[PDB]
This record gives sequence, structure tokens and C-alpha cells, in this order.
Amino acid sequence: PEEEQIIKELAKRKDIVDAIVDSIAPAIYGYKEVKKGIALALFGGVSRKLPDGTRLRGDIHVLLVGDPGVAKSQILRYVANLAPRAIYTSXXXXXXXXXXXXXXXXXXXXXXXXXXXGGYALIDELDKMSDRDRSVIHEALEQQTISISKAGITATLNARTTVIAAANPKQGRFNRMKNPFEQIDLPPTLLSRFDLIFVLIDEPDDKIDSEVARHILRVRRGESEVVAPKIPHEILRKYIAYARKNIHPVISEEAMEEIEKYYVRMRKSPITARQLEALIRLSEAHARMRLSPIVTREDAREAIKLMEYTLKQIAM
Amino acid sequence: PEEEQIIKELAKRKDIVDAIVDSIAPAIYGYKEVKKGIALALFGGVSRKLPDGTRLRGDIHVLLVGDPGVAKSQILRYVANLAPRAIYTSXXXXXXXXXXXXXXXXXXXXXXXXXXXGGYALIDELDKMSDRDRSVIHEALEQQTISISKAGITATLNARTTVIAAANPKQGRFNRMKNPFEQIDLPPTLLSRFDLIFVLIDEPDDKIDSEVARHILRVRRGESEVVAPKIPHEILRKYIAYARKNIHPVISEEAMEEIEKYYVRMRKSPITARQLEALIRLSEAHARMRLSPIVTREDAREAIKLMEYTLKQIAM
Amino acid sequence: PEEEQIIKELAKRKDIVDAIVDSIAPAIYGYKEVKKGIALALFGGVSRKLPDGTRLRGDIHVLLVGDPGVAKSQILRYVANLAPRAIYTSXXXXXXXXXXXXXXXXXXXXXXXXXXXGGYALIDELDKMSDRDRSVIHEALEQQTISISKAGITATLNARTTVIAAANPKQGRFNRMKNPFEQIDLPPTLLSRFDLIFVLIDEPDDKIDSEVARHILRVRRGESEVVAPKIPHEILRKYIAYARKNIHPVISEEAMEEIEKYYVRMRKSPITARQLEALIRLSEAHARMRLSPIVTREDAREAIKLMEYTLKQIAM
Amino acid sequence: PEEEQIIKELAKRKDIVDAIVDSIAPAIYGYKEVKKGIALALFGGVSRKLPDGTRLRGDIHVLLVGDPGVAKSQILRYVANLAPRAIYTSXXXXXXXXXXXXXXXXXXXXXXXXXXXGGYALIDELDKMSDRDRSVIHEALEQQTISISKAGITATLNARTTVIAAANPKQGRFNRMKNPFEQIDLPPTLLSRFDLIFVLIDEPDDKIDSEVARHILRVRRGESEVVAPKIPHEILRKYIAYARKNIHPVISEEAMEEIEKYYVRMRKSPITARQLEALIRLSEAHARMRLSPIVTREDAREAIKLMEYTLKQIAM
Ligand SMILES: Nc1ncnc2c1ncn2[C@@H]1O[C@H](COP(=O)(O)OP(=O)(O)O)[C@@H](O)[C@H]1O
Ligand SMILES: Nc1ncnc2c1ncn2[C@@H]1O[C@H](COP(=O)(O)OP(=O)(O)O)[C@@H](O)[C@H]1O
Ligand SMILES: Nc1ncnc2c1ncn2[C@@H]1O[C@H](COP(=O)(O)OP(=O)(O)O)[C@@H](O)[C@H]1O
Ligand SMILES: Nc1ncnc2c1ncn2[C@@H]1O[C@H](COP(=O)(O)OP(=O)(O)O)[C@@H](O)[C@H]1O
Ligand SMILES: [Mg+2]
Ligand SMILES: [Mg+2]
Ligand SMILES: [Mg+2]
Ligand SMILES: [Mg+2]
Repeated sequence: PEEEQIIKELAKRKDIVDAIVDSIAPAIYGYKEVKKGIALALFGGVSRKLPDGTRLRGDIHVLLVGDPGVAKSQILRYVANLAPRAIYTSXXXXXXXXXXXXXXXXXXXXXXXXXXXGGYALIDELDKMSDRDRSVIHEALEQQTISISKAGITATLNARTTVIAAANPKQGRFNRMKNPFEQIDLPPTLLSRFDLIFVLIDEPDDKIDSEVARHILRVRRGESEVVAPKIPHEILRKYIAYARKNIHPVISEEAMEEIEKYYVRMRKSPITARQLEALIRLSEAHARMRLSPIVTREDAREAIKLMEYTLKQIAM
Repeated sequence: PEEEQIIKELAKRKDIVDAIVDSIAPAIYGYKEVKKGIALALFGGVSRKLPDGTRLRGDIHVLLVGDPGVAKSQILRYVANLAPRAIYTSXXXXXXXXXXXXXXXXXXXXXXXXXXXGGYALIDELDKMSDRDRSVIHEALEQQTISISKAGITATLNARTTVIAAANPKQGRFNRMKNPFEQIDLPPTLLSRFDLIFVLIDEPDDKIDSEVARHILRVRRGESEVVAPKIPHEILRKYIAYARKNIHPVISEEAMEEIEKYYVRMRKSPITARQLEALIRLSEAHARMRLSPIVTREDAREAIKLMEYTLKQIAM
Repeated sequence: PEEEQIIKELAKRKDIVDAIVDSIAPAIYGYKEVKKGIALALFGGVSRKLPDGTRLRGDIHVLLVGDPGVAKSQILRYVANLAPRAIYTSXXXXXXXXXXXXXXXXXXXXXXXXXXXGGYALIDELDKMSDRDRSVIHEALEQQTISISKAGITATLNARTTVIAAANPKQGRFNRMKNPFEQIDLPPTLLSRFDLIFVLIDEPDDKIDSEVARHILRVRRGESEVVAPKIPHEILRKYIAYARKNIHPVISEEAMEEIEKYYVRMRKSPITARQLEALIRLSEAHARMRLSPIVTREDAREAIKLMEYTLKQIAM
Repeated sequence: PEEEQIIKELAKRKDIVDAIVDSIAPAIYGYKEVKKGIALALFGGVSRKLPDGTRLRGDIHVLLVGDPGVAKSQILRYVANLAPRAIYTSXXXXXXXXXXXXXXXXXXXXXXXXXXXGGYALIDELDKMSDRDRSVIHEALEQQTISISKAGITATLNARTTVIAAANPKQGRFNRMKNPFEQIDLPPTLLSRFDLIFVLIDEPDDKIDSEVARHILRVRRGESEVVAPKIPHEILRKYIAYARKNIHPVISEEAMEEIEKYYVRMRKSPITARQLEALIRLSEAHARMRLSPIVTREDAREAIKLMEYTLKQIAM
């Protein structure tokens, strides 16, 4: 509770929104959106069921697909080292690290890739999952409920976790013209489950490279650099678990008008009505991220920003 | 019986017909007919056998086929949460929810998709039923009697339930010109079993979209909104089970003339004499829906209205 | 309804109770109790479930075990020719007769011996059932619910029928001193399921034999004799199906005292608290048999009479 | 919250403790302890984990083993109709009733007997579980965590439910001298998992029988009697779910002295140090049952009472 005191203070801050991303991964340089994306993903949408409106997921899934050597693997890793109930697990070898452990997890489930059925499961190399390990997630993302009835017994595991995953193209790189979506090795009906897909191509370019490298070296020498979180990870991890508890943003007519005015815009053009749902989740989380609990015109605004970005990137 | 008192009063109401639909699914916006359709389906036709006129089904089956993201899945779900003996079960995973349970069902049968052989079985994704799970229904809709003689034993299960199902095109979407009936993945001799098929395409259009979205948000925030039943679901569920008991509408010469005058109209034009039978069921149920028990010119009138609609929608 | 008129009149009759038995099997001579037993069995106990008092079977099962040539086979047969939904099926050969058929049965199930899962299944030669065909009944009598999950599928059939069965001793005859219950080839935990077991030994004796024979010949010559029902079987079959509908006897404090005063008596002495339950079923049915719907001191009285008889017969 | 108001008031009541049991099963007559036992079991022990003191189960398991016709089956059933997340499932046939359903359960798991991995699983006939269905529970009671790794995948289901089960002797009845514990068909290392085992033998005796019967009849006639809960089940079910939320009894030095003073007593004599743990759970729950949250000398007192009873019954 001495902590709750601090948190409120942080939120008070003017730039909190920005500070929170600059703390996701201080190491990796850039990727403001892929950071502000994961950021929301870690705060999640409202997720509050009603009887009349049955179930109501709020968890925000995020896919990271790109050419090799773009920091995907790296990034996920940094998230594990931050996110509370984080499970990193790359399609390669057996068993995984991630966790900072404390007598195991608070509630149910576990498995092969290693998912806690809550908790965010950072799945690197989702395109190299043995069709089995894939299937499960596919169900988990789709249904929101896994199930194993191998034997006379029938086991229905309740899936309630967030998935921040990475993935490479079926080819490795995809710079070609063809759509980034034919190049991924995942069944489209799975991809459609992510609320945001960051496509990461990598032209050469001097400027950026110079920056990126100079940056690596910097935060690569000794055991310290002026390149560490803008917010302590222990604080920021409490701050998260906190907002995913006491805050449940309600949509301001203010915002409402902004998101619909857009969904319709978005419609004019592989869009469905789902795009609207996920957009809602982002803007809800963007509020929770700062504790509101009112998705103001700004929140909703920001949400669409990030989304029209994920989108632009698809044109490559 | 303190209840029966209320019911009669409701029926007394001038707009009951309308109130009853605005209570099917207050959530989903629009689809007056797909609502007033399901409405009848929940009240069913006369269904009263005679020795001379052998068997006499009255149950009204309803199929909902459309492009994705049109509320099919959603809708069925809301029906389960209303309909008395409702069983929702979407072709995906194992076991299903629906029921509000009370020491199981009043009479016989059960199975794989999960049907109670009475009770309405809301079958979402009927186009993704394993050829086995399909077969059964096919028989159930066709015969009105299932059967399993796997072993020396022979089991003939009496099928007496209503089927309100959904389904997607073999392609996913079907906006093309080709007939909506070549695009469905169900054997025509099954489809022919539905008394009403609502074809749901989805052009974009601003107006409607704006409405739909604005609506979602509305009844999507907090745990309450001015968007709940025009009639309490507990009352309306008793009202149903009641009319499917004490009311057995007889056809008024009044109406008779209206439905035949039409069937013949309908004939001029993939129509049979079955179309006449089902039309009869609707108009009978539309009365029962308000308790008559006389299919007045209005009832019969309404019936054909809904039917010439289901029809218009086929031209797409 | 022109029928309902007659029925009420019959009940009005002073001797109805007696008339009803003299109509079970006019052929077979004697066995007043085995007749008045089956009689009750055909009318069944209350059988009305409550939420607080969960399930509530009322069906009365009856076992007939005796030396050969005592009319068991015969009797069951006559019952099939009377009882509404009757299924006769003797452990021998394949398929069975019984039914008077009419487009099959009103509700679910069917099988190997041939049972309709309602309807009374007259099972002759229950001691010669292939351990399989036995098992089922055993479950059916015990659970009140059968089940076949042979394959990936799981089938739980609701068992709701009456069982009036016959059976011979493991030896054929049992005149010996040893208890009639060690001589039957059925698992005691099955036998315990019957509400009445009529043990039929057959000493020679002139008097009785003379009667029995003289009787056979009588109702054995030509195609007619003064030995036909005291009540038309078509009437009496409606009368049954009627009382198993409109009558649901409630226990009069009057009777209550009689049955408990006895159960306790019965206790002093292979008795349990189940004996009390079944006794309750008889007395309830004995009322329904005449339509009450109040288990008067007489009904309850009669019930124990029949029961202390089934009992005396066990001493042989 | 209008409810929370009532609850507090009930607790205020002087006799609440007693009222709460007289509401478990008003039907079945007697068994004050088997009622006050189940009562505690429904309120559970503290169950609050710490890092230093690792895991900390609080759920109270209860076994009911006795001769047939003692109300075991019946009782469990009444509990299902009360307990919030209750699952009744008797080793017989397939699928089970219990639940009052509401879009399925709040959290994870499901299976063969049918358990929700929280919620109390009322398992009647635990001695007739197919060695498979047993195993699971055995693990569930022992580990507190189930697991299915059938295939490449590995599924660890978190077991966090209460088990109120019944069971018959390997012989059926056991009146003999031999210890009730050799007569049960369960592996001793399973039985040791129950916090209370009620052994139910059934001598005849007139007095009691007269009572029992008279009672049955009473609450067996019509659809009503002065034999219904001393507390409404809807209230009492909220009251439970409430105390299993806001109350977490701490042990008063007051009580502490009472339970240890006894454990040691208990030691003098198949006792371990586990007996102490479970005793602690009862007394904790007995407080929670009335909301304390301080296990006063009385609570602890009561706990040992019930326990020295379960014990006396073992001498038979
Ligand atoms: N934008 C970036 N910022 C910082 N480091 C980067 C960046 N892009 C690539 N790197 C470097 O690449 C390495 C990680 O490559 P990696 O993420 O594992 O490729 P992939 O995502 O395809 O598995 C790191 O050691 C890091 O120094
Ligand atoms: N007409 C509508 N009214 C209200 N919501 C709608 C409507 N159409 C689509 N939706 C939205 O779409 C979502 C449901 O899509 P869904 O019914 O599952 O597609 P499908 O029927 O193909 O499975 C809901 O969350 C809902 O908000
Ligand atoms: N009490 C009886 N009344 C009339 N006929 C009887 C009687 N007992 C035996 N019978 C005669 O026995 C024959 C039937 O024997 P049955 O019932 O088949 O022996 P079981 O019961 O062991 O199969 C009938 O033809 C009938 O004439
Ligand atoms: N103590 C009792 N109080 C009330 N009814 C009882 C009692 N004991 C036995 N019964 C009767 O026994 C029947 C239930 O027997 P049951 O519980 O199913 O035996 P078991 O527990 O071995 O399965 C009920 O219908 C009930 O009337
Ligand atoms: Mg990589
Ligand atoms: Mg769908
Ligand atoms: Mg024979
Ligand atoms: Mg039992």
C-alpha cells in the first residue's frame, strides 16, 4: 500500500504514457509502436463478462512478424523480464526460462510450449511450432479454452492468457511485393486472432543502422549505461498488475464517436467487424495504462493511431 | 399460477407481437425478421397428430447463412440464454454450454453435438459439422427420428426438437451473383428441411455501420444500459413454455384464403408443396405467440410477410 | 373423452379393485396376489421429482420366480396383451412379439432384449439372460439410467420403464429347505430392486390340480368361454394410461400411521429402509388403481397385505 | 449488497450455527453431525498460501461410508441442490446432473466423473469408480493437482475443489467386528485424505425407525410440508460464497490451547500429525461459518467435538 502511493503519483505524471513504453525495452532502440503496442497488450482490454452479453475477453494478443535480425527474439525476452506472469518459450529445444519464480503460479494449468491456464505467454518463433504446439494456441486464441480428452477422461482447460508472439516468413525474408500475409507460415484463421500485427522488414539505410549499432555498443559495454528503464521494472510491474485490477475503463461518448467514425473509415477498402472489437480493446487498455477509467477522446484517438500504423506497415 | 396471471396480461397488450421480438436479442441491433423468425420458431407450429392424418410435426427449423461477422454466432447464443430447453453447440472443440441446468432435462436422449431427444438445439456453424454429427441432424430434420443400432442392439431415438442453426458459405463470403444455395456446404435435401432460411450478406454502407457500431459500444460498456429486454426473460420464457402448452391455433377460413391465395402466387416461378406446409406452421405459431387459438387473417398475413422476405433476401 | 366418462363410472363401482385383477389374466386360474401384484405394478407409484428431494422413481418392478410349469411364461404373455406399452421378451432366440404396434413407440430408446427407454418390459426367463442383456437391466433397475459409450461417443439412455419379470431357480425347482434366494441365478443386488418377488413352488395336491386342469380345458376349447375379462381390455388399458396421468395420490395421515406401524414391525427380524420405500409405492399405486388421489388407510392396509404375503411365500 | 445486509443479520442470530445445519438437508432426518460436518466442509478452512510456508490448502474433504439404505446417495444429492459450485456424480452410467447452470463455471478444468478444476464435487459411490476415475481423485486429494500428458503435450490441471463423497463396504454391509477401514474398497492412502469420515452402520431399533419413516412420509406427501430449510437455500448459498470470501479466521490463543491439548490427547492410542492439520481446518471453517474471523475457544471446542464423534463411530 506504500507502493499504491507511488503508483498513483506516477500516473499523475504528465508523460506517463511515454515513460511506460521507454521502459518496455530500453535496450532495443526504436520501435516506438511495437513497444507502445506490447505496452497496451500488457495492460489488456476491459475483459468483464455479463450474463446478457455472455463471455467477454479483454486480453490483447500481439504478433511480431519480420525478416531475421530485427530484434524480435530479443524483444520478447525483455518482456519476459518485465511482465508479471510472463512465460518466454521459443520453438526450439525443451523447457523454457522466463519466470522469476515464486513457488510456481497463482492459478491453474501448464503444458508443452509452457502456458499458465492467466499470464502473458511470450511465444518466439511461432512459425516453427510443431503442428501440435500450434494447434493448442490456435484453440487458445480462438476458443479461449483448451481441451485434452486423451483417455476416458475429458479435460477442458480454461485459457485466459495474453499472447505476445513473434514469427518469420515462410521464406525467411519477404521484401518482395507479395502480401506479408501469404508469406507467414500460420493459418490465417489464427492470425486473425491478433489485435495487432507488427510487420518488420529491414531495408539497409545508413542513418538508422548507424544509430542501431551505436546503440548496441553503448548498452553492451560494462555492466551499466544510461540505457536502463525510465521507470524501475519492479515498480512498473506492480503498476501493471495494479491497473489490471482496480481499473475498468468505460467508454466516453467522447471517444465512442472517434472509434466508430474510424471503424467505418477502416471499412472502406481484409477487414471485418472484429477489427472494431480489438480496436475497442486497445483504447480501453490505453486508458487503464494510465488508470482513467474513462476511455477519453485521446485514448480512443491513440488506439486508432497505433492501429492505422500496424496497417500502413502492411503495404511494406 | 400467479404467473399465468401476468402472461394473459402481456398478451392483452396491443404490441405484444413486437415486444416479443424486441426481447429475443436486445443486444444485436436490427434483424427484425431474423428475430421475428426465431420468435416463431420458439413458439412452433400446431404439432398435433391424428390417426387418419398420421404423424404431425409442428416444430419450426430455422437456418441462418451469411458472410462472416454478421452476428450469427452471437444471436444463437442469446437465444440459448432465453429459450427454455436450449442447447447451443458450435462445430468446434468438445462439450457445450447453453443450459441453465436443473438436474438435467425432463425427458429422453442426448449425444455428440448435444441434442435432447424435446428442446431447441441452437447449432452454430452447421457447415463445419463432422459428416457424422451432420448425418444425425439430417435424419433428425428429415425423419423426425434418429437411430443407432451399433452392435446387436437397435436404438431408435425419437427426435422431437427445434433446430435454429447458422452456417457460412463454402467460400466464407458469397457476394458474387451465383445463388446462395450453391454456396452453402449443406446437402440441399437438408436445407429443404428448414421453414425459413435467412441469408445474410453484408455490404458496407455508412449509415447502418454507424448504427451498428454505436449500438455495440452502447450495450458494451459497464454492466448495464437502456438496452435490455422489453420483456423480462424469466417471464418471456414462461410465456413461451405456456403457449406451447395451452394454445393450439385452428385455421380461420379467414386466414386460409390468405395463405392459399399466396401459396399459388408463390408457385408461379425451387418451390414445392412443402413450402405450403411450413407456411402453415409459421402462421399457426404467430398466433400461439399471442395465444389465439385462431390463425386470423392477420396471423396468416404476417406469416407470408416474413416468408416473402426470407425469399427476397435470396436474390441478394 | 367419451371414454373418460366410462372410466369414472368404473371407478365408481364398489368392487373395482377386485374387478381389475380378475381382468389381468382370466385364463390362468388363481394367483390372486401375483395378479393384484402385477396390477399395482401396471399402475405404478407416484413418481414425481422435486428439486430438494431430487429424482423420484415410482415404477414398480415385479419378479416371478418358481418351479417350472407354474404359468410364469404364460402370465407375462397375457400382460403384454393388456398393458399399454408392453414388451414381452423371453431369454431365447431373437426379436420379440408383445406390442400391438402403431408406428412404433411415443418416445426414446430401444435395444437387444427390447426395452423402450417408458413402457413395461415383461422379461420372461430373466435367469437365462446373456450376462450382457442382464447387465443393462441391472443398471436400468439400479441406476434408472442406461449407458453405451462404445466408441468416441458417449450415450446415456434414460431408463424409465417398469419390469415385470419371471425366473427359474439355478436348479430348476427348489422345494428343498434352503432359502429361495440362494437358488435364483440373479445377483442379489439386482433382486433387491424388485418391489415384490412372488415365489412359486408347486406341491402336487389333488384339489387345486383338479381345479387348475378343469380350468385349462374350459378356457381351452373352441374360440370362446365364460372365461374372459371382467372388464374389456381396451377399456381397462385406457383406464390404466388414464390413472397414470391424472392421479397422483398423496399420503393420508390416516394411512401413514399404518405403513410406518408396519415397517417397524417388518424391521423386527433381509430388510432395510428400502422395503419402506417400495411399500410406499404399492399403496400409492393401489390408490391410483381406483383413482383417489389419497392413499387412505385401506390402500396402505392392502399394500402391506400383499407385502406380508410375498413374504410368507419366502418361508416356502 | 442488499443481500450482504441480510447475511450479517443472520450471523447476528444466536443459533445460526444450528440453523445452518438444519438447512443442509431438512429432508433426511437426523445425522446432526454428518450435517454439521458437511456444513463445515462447505465453508472450508482458511486456505491462504505464504512464500515461507509454501502452499496452504483449506478445502475440507468428507467421506461417508456405510451399510446400504442409510441416505448417503440421498444426502449428497441435497447438497448439490444447495452448494454453489456443486457437482454430483455417482459411479454409474454417463454424464451427471447437479448444477443449476449459468453459462458453465467461472474458471478452469472439467472431466470424466465431472470435476471443475473450484467447486465441491459430490461423489457418490466412490467405491465403484473405475480405477481410472479413482486415480484422478486420489491425485487430486493427495497432490492437489491433476495431470494428463497423453501425447507429446503435458497438461497439469490445478486441483482446487472440495470432495464430499460416499461409499459402501467391499462387502455391502459391515456390522461385523472387523475394522470399518478394512471393509472399504479404497486405498488407505486415499482415505487418509479426508478430514472427517462418517461411518454409518444401521441397527434396526424401533424408536429411530418409527421416526425416520414417519418423517419420510411427512416430507413425501403433496408438494409441501413444514419440512423445508430453516434458512432459504438461495440466501444460505450466498451466505456461503460470501464467508468463503471476506472471512479468514485467525487462531485465538484461546482456541489454540484447546486444539493442542486435544491433539496430544488424540495421540495417546491410526493417528499422525495430519490429524492436527485437519482439526485446524474444521475449527477455522466453523468460525467462517458464522464469520468471526477469530477461531474462539468455542469454535476450536466444537471442532474437536465433531472429530471425537467421527472417531467414536469407528468403534461401531
Ligand atoms: N532495433 C534494434 N535495437 C537494438 N538491437 C537490435 C535491433 N535490431 C537488431 N538488434 C540486434 O540483433 C540481435 C537480436 O537479433 P534477434 O532479435 O534475435 O533476431 P530475431 O528477432 O529474428 O530472432 C541483438 O543482439 C541486437 O543487438
Ligand atoms: N447487427 C449487429 N448488431 C450487433 N452487433 C453486431 C452486429 N453484427 C455484428 N456484430 C458484432 O459482431 C460480433 C459477433 O460476430 P459473430 O456473430 O460471432 O460473427 P459470426 O456470426 O460469423 O460467427 C459481436 O461481438 C457484435 O458486436
Ligand atoms: N395356475 C394355472 N392356471 C392356468 N394354467 C396353468 C396354471 N399353471 C400352469 N398352467 C398351464 O401351464 C402352461 C404354461 O406353463 P408355463 O407358464 O409356460 O411354465 P413356465 O412359467 O415355467 O414357463 C399353460 O399352457 C397352462 O395351461
Ligand atoms: N435417516 C434418513 N432420513 C430420511 N430418509 C432416509 C433416512 N435413511 C434412509 N432414508 C430413505 O432411504 C432412501 C435413500 O436411500 P439411499 O440414500 O439412496 O441409500 P444409499 O445411501 O446406500 O444409496 C430415501 O428415499 C429415504 O427416504
Ligand atoms: Mg528469432
Ligand atoms: Mg460464427
Ligand atoms: Mg418359462
Ligand atoms: Mg447409494
